[PDB]
Amino acid sequence: ADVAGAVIDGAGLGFDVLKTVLEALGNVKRKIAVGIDNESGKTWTAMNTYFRSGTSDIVLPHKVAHGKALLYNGQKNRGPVATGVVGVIAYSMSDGNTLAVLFSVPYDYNWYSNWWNVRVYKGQKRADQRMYEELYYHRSPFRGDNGWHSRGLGYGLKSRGFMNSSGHAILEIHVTKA
Amino acid sequence: ADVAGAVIDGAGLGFDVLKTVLEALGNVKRKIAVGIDNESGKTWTAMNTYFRSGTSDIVLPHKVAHGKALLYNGQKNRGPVATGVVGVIAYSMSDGNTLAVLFSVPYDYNWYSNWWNVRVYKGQKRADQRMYEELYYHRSPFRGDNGWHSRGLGYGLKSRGFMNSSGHAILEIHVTKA
Amino acid sequence: ADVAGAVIDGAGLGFDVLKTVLEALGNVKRKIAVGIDNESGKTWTAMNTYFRSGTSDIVLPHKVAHGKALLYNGQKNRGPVATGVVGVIAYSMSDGNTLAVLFSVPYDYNWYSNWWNVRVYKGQKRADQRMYEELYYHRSPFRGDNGWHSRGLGYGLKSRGFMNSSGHAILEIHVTKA
Amino acid sequence: ADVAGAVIDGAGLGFDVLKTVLEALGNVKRKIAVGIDNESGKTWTAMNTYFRSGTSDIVLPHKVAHGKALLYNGQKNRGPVATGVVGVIAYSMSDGNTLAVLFSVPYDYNWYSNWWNVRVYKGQKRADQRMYEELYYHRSPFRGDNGWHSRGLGYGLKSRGFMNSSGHAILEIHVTKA
Amino acid sequence: ADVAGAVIDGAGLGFDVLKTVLEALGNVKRKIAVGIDNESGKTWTAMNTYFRSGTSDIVLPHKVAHGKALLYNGQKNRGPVATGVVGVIAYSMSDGNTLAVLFSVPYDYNWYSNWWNVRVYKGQKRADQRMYEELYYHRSPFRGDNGWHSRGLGYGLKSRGFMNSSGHAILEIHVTKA
Amino acid sequence: ADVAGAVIDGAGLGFDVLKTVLEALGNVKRKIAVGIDNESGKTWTAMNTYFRSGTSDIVLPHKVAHGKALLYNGQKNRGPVATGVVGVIAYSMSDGNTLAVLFSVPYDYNWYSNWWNVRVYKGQKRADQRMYEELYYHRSPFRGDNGWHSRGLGYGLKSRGFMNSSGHAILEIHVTKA
Amino acid sequence: ADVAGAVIDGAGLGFDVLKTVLEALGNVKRKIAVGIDNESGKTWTAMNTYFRSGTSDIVLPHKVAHGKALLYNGQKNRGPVATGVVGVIAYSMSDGNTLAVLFSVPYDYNWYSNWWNVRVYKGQKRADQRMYEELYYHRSPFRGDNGWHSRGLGYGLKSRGFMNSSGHAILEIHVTKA
Amino acid sequence: ADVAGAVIDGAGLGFDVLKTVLEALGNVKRKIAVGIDNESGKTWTAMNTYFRSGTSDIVLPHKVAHGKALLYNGQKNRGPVATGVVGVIAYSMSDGNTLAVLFSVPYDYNWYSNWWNVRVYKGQKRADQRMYEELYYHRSPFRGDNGWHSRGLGYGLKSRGFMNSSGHAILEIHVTKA
Repeated sequence: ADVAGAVIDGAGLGFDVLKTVLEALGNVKRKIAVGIDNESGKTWTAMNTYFRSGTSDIVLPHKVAHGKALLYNGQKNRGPVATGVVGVIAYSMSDGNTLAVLFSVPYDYNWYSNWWNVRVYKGQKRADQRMYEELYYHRSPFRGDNGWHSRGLGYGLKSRGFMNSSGHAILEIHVTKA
Repeated sequence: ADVAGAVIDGAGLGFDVLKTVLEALGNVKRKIAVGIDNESGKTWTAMNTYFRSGTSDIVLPHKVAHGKALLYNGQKNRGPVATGVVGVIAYSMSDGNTLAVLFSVPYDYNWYSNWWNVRVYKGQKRADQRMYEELYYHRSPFRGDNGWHSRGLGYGLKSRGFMNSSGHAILEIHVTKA
Repeated sequence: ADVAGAVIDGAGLGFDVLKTVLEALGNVKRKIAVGIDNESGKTWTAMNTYFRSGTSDIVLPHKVAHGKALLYNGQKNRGPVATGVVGVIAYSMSDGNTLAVLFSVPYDYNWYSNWWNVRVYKGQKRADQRMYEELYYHRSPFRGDNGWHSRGLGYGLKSRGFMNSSGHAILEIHVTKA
Repeated sequence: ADVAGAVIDGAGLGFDVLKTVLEALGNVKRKIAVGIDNESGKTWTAMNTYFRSGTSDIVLPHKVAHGKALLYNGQKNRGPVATGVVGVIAYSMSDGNTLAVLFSVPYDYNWYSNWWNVRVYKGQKRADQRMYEELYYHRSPFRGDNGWHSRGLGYGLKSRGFMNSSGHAILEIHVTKA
Repeated sequence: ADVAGAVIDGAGLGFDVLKTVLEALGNVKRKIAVGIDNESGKTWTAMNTYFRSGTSDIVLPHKVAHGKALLYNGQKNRGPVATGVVGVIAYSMSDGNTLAVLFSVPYDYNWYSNWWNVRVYKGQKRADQRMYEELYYHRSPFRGDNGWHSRGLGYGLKSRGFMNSSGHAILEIHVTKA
Repeated sequence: ADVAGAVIDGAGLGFDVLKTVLEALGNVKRKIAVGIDNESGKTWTAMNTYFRSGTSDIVLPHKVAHGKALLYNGQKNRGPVATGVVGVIAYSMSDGNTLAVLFSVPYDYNWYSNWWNVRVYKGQKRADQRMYEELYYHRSPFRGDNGWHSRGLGYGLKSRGFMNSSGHAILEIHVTKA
Repeated sequence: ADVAGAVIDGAGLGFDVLKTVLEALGNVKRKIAVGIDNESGKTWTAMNTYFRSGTSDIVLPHKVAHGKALLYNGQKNRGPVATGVVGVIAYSMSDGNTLAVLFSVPYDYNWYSNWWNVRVYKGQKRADQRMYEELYYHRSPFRGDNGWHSRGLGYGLKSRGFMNSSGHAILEIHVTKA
Repeated sequence: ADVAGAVIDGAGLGFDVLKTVLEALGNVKRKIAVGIDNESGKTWTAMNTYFRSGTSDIVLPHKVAHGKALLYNGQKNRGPVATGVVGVIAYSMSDGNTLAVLFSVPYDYNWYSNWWNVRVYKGQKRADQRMYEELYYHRSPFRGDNGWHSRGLGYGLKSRGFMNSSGHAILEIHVTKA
């Protein structure tokens, strides 16, 4: 019929529009490269990385000795999903405390920005949703604003970090004795 | 006729939709890379790898001496099938016991997660569906949550492992004397 | 006419469907890589490879001395045919007996699996359909199940082999003195 | 209907036009490469880079010693947005003052040109919107007109710089003792 | 008209079908690689290669000394023709006799197989249709069945050859003193 | 409607024509490579390059010592604009005078040709529109006619240059003591 | 109109058919590679190559000394023309005579074959149409039949040559003292 | 309307035909490579190259010393124009005379052939249209007929040259003392 033919043409147009929209959604790239230098005078032992958003394809390096650096990366989930890569990295230190690092590379830059944070926790604490919420909402995170930021960590330690503002994020932190 | 022409147009649209759906289903990647370090003090002899889901394209290495590592990988079946790569690797140890390792990289992440497990069985036991069910449902598997996990294996052995959370899974285990 | 135009549209749709189906049938890959180690203490002289299904593009190596290995491969027939690569390799040994090796990589995995077998025949026997049927139906073949299998061959010889379960099959056999 | 078919055809034409327009808007390239030579006799420590428009994918180098150079680059935001890369780089100098550098590579060359500026601020001042507005509107910026420009900076320093006029901008500055 | 439009549509469909058929016919590959080892104790001088089907792109090597090998190849005619590569290679030997070698790689494997033959002719005889017919129909050719075959040639010589069964044919012969 | 359908077909045809025309306009290449040898006995210091048409992607080299050469290039603006690359290069000399070099590579060769000129100005004069007009209209420029041209520059200097006639222009000038 | 629309559809179909036919005609390859060894004891000086059909892209080597070889090639005319590469090569010898070599690689193998000829002419004679006709029709040319042919040339010289039968022709000739 | 729809279809067909015709016209290649060996005993200084048709992308080398060679090339104008590359190269010699070389590689081989000429002019004469007309119409040019040609130049010089007959023309000349 003429009605049926119009329906098929409309459905074909909708199919092409849907394919284009899904391809566009799936081509957004959000990834994070993390580099942390250990000058704290103690060895770091990896515990876990809690991903609020996104995932990683590699192993979190088990040991970071003093004078060495941590290399890690992650990215958003494969496919046409509108989420970024957000998470916290937790490392156990020889003193018995935990070094926690937040990163946040959002999908939607109309509402969100890049954020990062560094904090030392007393005792051995694995990264989870509660730790991420603390570091993102209550512990004064740093904006990924192409700037350098310094802050004392307590426990005779201090941090100095940098994060850019684009969706190809890179986070670089130096942990040194205060 | 006009009815016949509409039928042919609808069939053509359905053909295009089916081709796109099959291509999307067949482009999902689920693979596992396994690396196990042998520091147990004994030689491991391969028995078999039971695949609940998926397959492998390579040989399970026959021997893993003390101080050496096991390299192995697998992936989901070729084609537009909605299954992952799930299985158990069994190795015979010089003491007469079996080292069994579980991996699970599901196709559908709406309902499933990455899981892994390590266990030592008394005697020589080949990997099968029963062993997989034990390791996956009853022996407290570890989640592939980008975290490090440790557990005593018995028989004077202990394990320490890591697995990420993405569909390009990597599993790394260290078996050492306890 | 309107009837004639509908016929031409239907024939064009059928032509596209046929092209897609033939391309899909022709893209299925079934191949076998065979590696056999000779530690039997005697020299192997190639007789023939009987292909129940499929073919090979290379020469069957004429001699395999003790301490050396056989490299051979085959694959299914070119084109959109729904057959695999199935055959038996026969080598003459210095004692006057025949070493026969079965491989089977089927096209349809809904009904068939990978199979392999190793057997020593008295006298010089070339691989044919009867030998293939013996090795596949009556001599207890091993499943290509990503596992290691051992069996005494008689005549002071033993075999140990491995075959994976995918359509990119690899078969590895070690023939040693018992 | 005939009205409905016309609507679907018009919508398809509009869809093609929209795709072409978005692809054209997204193919415009605006990037800046900055190189600043330090011959001032003092060490420069990076503070931040404020981006009025655009972003960067790399780290602002933390230190620039005397006799060394600064390498930095940026570009406009990914996607079909009609903005360029505009910003200010601020470095802290050993005397306690700030070296501020402006770059401006606009999207729309019908109305804007390439601009740059160099200025020394008393005290440690991070780059922000106010600093950018000062350098761009009130401190006599130099045009990116493929010409060399020199100006005394005060504090016993002078600058000499060059910037081309295209959308693949390169800015080169030499800061020397006056 | 409506009749004329239907004719043009049918002709276009037939044109597409014809292009697909010709492309399929022209993508069939039939080639032969010949290697003959000379251990006869005499020098071979090339006479000619008669091609019943197909052709060659290279020169038939003029001399093959004792302890050396002959390299030669051929293939079916370019274009969408349904013929293979079939022919006879004739070499003159130092004793005044002719070494004749048959190869046959058919286009249609529904009806034909790979065949080869080796024979020594008294006197100097150039390869022609009669020689090909003798070798193919009356001199008991060997099947290209992935097997090794041996036969005494007379004149104190013997041959041992191998040919696979696929359209990428390879023929390997060793001519030695009997 | 039938009128509305015709309008949409006409608009689609016009869209395709516009895309082809814009692509053709944007594929015209006009670029200039400038090489000037300094044998004048004095050092050249770059002032600026005034572009009447086109732009450059590189830095104008700040110094050209005696016995060295100047490498510079430019090209027309990116996109489907119908303009070439036309400009004047000005260098300050050690004697206090200015060496000015004109190049002109037009977009439209139906009306314009390649032109170049070399002149020495008294005092330090930056290249601008007035200098370009002098060199192009009033100072007898040389045609880019694949020929060599010589002219005394005054101030004890002479020039010898060459320019080809194509849209991939190259200008080579030697400035020597007269 | 309906008549006018049918005419436009027919013209479009004819346009596609013409494009396919021209592309097919232009994809036929006919080329010749000539190699001639000079063992005549005298130096060869090139005169010319007369092309009855086709052309060459290279220089005919001016000198061929004794103990050296001639490398030359040609091919059919570019474009969809149905002609091959046919010609005669003429070289002047130190004795005052001309060495003439014919080659013929036709476009249409339904009616023509590959032919070649070698002849020595008294005096210095340049290759032309008459010489080509002599060598092709009256001087008993050799068929390019994948065979070796020998013939005395007179003047204390003899020739031995080979030519294959395909459209990628190669001609190899050895001119030696008789 | 039906008339308007037919007009739009005819215009679209004409657009496709025009695009194909322009692409075909623009794919014709006509280029010349010139190599002249200087054994005249004097230095050659480049004057210019007058292009009757076509252009060059490189510099005419300023000096050619005795015992050296001239490398030069040219080609037809970019775009779908039906012209070749035709011109004259003029070099000033140490004796005060001019060496003039003609090349002509036409676009239309239905009516024109490759031509070349070499001549020595008394005094210093730049190549122009009159010189080209002399060399092409009145000074007996040589055909680019894949042959070697020699001619005394006067002034104690002689020339020997070669030019092929295809659109990828190469001209090689040797100028030696007579």
